[PDB]
Amino acid sequence: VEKRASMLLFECAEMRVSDLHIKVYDAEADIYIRKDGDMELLRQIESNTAHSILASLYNNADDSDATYKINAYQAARIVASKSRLALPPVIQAVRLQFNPLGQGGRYLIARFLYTDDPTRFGFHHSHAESFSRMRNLPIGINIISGPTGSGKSTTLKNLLELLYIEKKKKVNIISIEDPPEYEITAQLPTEAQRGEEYRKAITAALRSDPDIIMPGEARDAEVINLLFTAAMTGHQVWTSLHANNALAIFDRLKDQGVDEFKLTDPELITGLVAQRLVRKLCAQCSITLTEYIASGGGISDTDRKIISGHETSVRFPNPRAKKCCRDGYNGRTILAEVIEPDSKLLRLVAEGKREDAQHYWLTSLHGMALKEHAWLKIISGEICVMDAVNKISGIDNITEERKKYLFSRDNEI
Amino acid sequence: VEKRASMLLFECAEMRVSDLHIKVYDAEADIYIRKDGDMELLRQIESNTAHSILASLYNNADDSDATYKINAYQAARIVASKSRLALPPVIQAVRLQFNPLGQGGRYLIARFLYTDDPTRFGFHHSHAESFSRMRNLPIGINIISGPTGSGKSTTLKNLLELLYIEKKKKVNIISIEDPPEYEITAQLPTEAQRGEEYRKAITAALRSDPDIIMPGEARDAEVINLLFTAAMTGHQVWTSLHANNALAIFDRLKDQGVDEFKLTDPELITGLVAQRLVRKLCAQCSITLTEYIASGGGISDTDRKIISGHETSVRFPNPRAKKCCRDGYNGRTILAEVIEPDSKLLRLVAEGKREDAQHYWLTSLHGMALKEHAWLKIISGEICVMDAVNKISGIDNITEERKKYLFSRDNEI
Ligand SMILES: Nc1ncnc2c1ncn2[C@@H]1O[C@H](COP(=O)(O)OP(=O)(O)NP(=O)(O)O)[C@@H](O)[C@H]1O
Ligand SMILES: Nc1ncnc2c1ncn2[C@@H]1O[C@H](COP(=O)(O)OP(=O)(O)NP(=O)(O)O)[C@@H](O)[C@H]1O
Ligand SMILES: [Zn+2]
Ligand SMILES: [Zn+2]
Repeated sequence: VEKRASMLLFECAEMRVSDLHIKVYDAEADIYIRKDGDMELLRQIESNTAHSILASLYNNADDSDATYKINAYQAARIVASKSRLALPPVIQAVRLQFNPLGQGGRYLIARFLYTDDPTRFGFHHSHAESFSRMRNLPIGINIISGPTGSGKSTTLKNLLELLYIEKKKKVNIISIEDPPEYEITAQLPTEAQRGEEYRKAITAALRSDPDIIMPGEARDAEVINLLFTAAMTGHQVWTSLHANNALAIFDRLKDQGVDEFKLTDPELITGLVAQRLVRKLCAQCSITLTEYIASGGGISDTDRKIISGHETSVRFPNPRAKKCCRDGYNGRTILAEVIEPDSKLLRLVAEGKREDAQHYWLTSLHGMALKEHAWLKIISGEICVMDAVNKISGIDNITEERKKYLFSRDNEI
Repeated sequence: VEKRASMLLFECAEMRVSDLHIKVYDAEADIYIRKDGDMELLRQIESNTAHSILASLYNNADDSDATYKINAYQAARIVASKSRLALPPVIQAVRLQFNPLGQGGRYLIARFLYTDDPTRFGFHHSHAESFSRMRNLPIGINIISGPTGSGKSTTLKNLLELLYIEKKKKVNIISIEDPPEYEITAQLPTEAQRGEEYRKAITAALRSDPDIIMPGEARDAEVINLLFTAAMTGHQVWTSLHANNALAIFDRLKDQGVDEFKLTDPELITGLVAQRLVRKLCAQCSITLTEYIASGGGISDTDRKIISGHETSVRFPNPRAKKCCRDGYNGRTILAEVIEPDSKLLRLVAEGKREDAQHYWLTSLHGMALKEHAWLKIISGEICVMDAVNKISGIDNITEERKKYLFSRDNEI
């Protein structure tokens, strides 16, 4: 019945979830919700009710092909102002994909787009100092890189407010984003139609004086090729894409076809930022290493190298679900690294060395790696080592001399 | 009502503005005018009158598609001799772009093209000496580079008069420019139709004996490819494009597809000029550092390195809006750099080094960087440091030894 689906959607929206998974195995249907950063088994409904609510949810979507096509793959969107299922106000539009599984089974995936202090949410103080120098440059291009759940839009919206405040209304702030994101400056709104509308918006934005162009989700090769022209025309661009390690971004640019000469300019590129999101331990509900191993403590051999020398400073999630917080995790913090481009650093990458350029950036430019930033928060006890290893790789490969140098700078400040 | 729009346009034209912005937020509409180089909040009109005047202005344009299309993006032009809104005589034609914003909101942008002592408006004396040698060469190609509001057309018109006077009518001066610009020698006048007309004009100009061809706004790859042939045929070309730093121009040429061998000739290229426009402080209404910090003086830490050693010579804008001038700013001066091409300098760029070619130009050729020219005027107190930092980047990165050498040459002359 459609009312059961409406109630499930309403109770799922208010739970602050990321993604919704519904799996059908022809005997029971499992519900999964990505609470914080991981999915959890919510409930197991029966098959007939699951099929009924799936059909009701698909038929109430504004995009339909007048058939369900169980054997085929389906995709649809549900938008605001056209919904008969009493859509909650905390969501504007969602996308839902139906995938067949096994014999007469379904796999519904929903992305659940939501609506929504000055700076340094989880960034290091060096990152904040670098951002201050980055915001003062009148021209250039900056890249924000990370996975799908890396919180790029939140960082862009936070930087936009700082740019708006600091410039004292001496520049024009125009931003283009088809899905609205709470309150934000000027904001501008099939797959082919959406791509054509995005192309028209990005080719009409340059007609006006852009100053700061503020695009989003540079997905097409021609779009980013046009964007790079405006980057060197004398504008400033703040865009985000999907990448990792803060150095494979140039590989993505070369895959898109931006040529070698455009990326050799140190003046054009102004900074690279790579960020990940990891669960943050509760400060009130925390236990030490001895208290953790006293009650079913299991720690791998490779992890003991990370916590070596700082056993007391580390913290672990608190079990038994006390009155404070929910499960020992409050929010989700950011582990980020920022690279300031240089002539020699860009020349090394342009030669395709992929080795000793990272060493040059880490030593000469006094940069900090993502693994180093993760280890620094591990020492401080802000996050758990178990989630840090599962989210960030190569943490155990940091040398002791590097660890001492990282700890000395944090201790002296 | 159309009369309110006509009155607003008339009072905006006489105010000597650059661009016009109208933003609609469905409750009030904000008006912004780019006085000098920055926009300022003019007024907040109500929504219904704003929509009425926008509709009246769009319907009076000579280009229309018989619909407003609020949800879509629109662009139009208003030309002379066809206008029912009593167009002021100080403008020939304007272009106006309509952009949707939010829900039922508009974003009007207007470029406001205007109509309009021998030399050295704001250039250095070395720039004037280099221009004298540049004007005596019978063949070659020169490039003027800068952002949209860099005043390239004014510099080209100023150089054209010097070329006309100095040659004593021994050469033929032909210039091609579709929008007329006050009085100027011979002047020659959808987007596809305009491009085809420009192509026809540039392919018919070479039919006559060009001597000095004087083009404008080299925007197409085929147009500049044809222009480079006439450059090496034995003519002289004075064109302008959008670039920065006086060295990324070659990157723009390679993006347009001019090949490596055409740019390796030292005889072909005759000079590169990169200019920016910055607000100039009033000489009568000026205050020192102590007087500025005595009344709400806020200076960043990085700025104190620039003003180090020359605190008394620097000047700041004078508040309280005295009887003289308007707001302490009179006009807008030019910060420019000129690079004379050389065989080794062009060979270094042709190898794609992007490093030590700037050092070779700065040391061996005795050139002056844009940041160096900005710092020289900062020391003299002609312009404010706050605008110089916001318009020119990397000023604080100049070494002390370079500063001493720059100051010695200015002091000895
Ligand atoms: N301090 C924080 N930093 C980053 N993200 C946070 C923070 N706090 C909460 N979030 C999450 O940021 C999310 C906002 O959406 P966001 O992750 O920025 O979109 P996105 O990264 O572009 N994902 P996608 O569009 O699929 O690539 C919210 O769901 C929050 O759970
Ligand atoms: N000494 C000066 N030097 C340069 N420009 C000046 C000077 N004085 C005034 N101006 C401005 O020069 C402008 C003339 O238009 P101009 O800036 O040359 O067109 P443009 O640079 O080609 N812009 P665009 O066509 O959009 O690329 C006037 O608006 C003046 O405000
Ligand atoms: Zn707690
Ligand atoms: Zn004055």
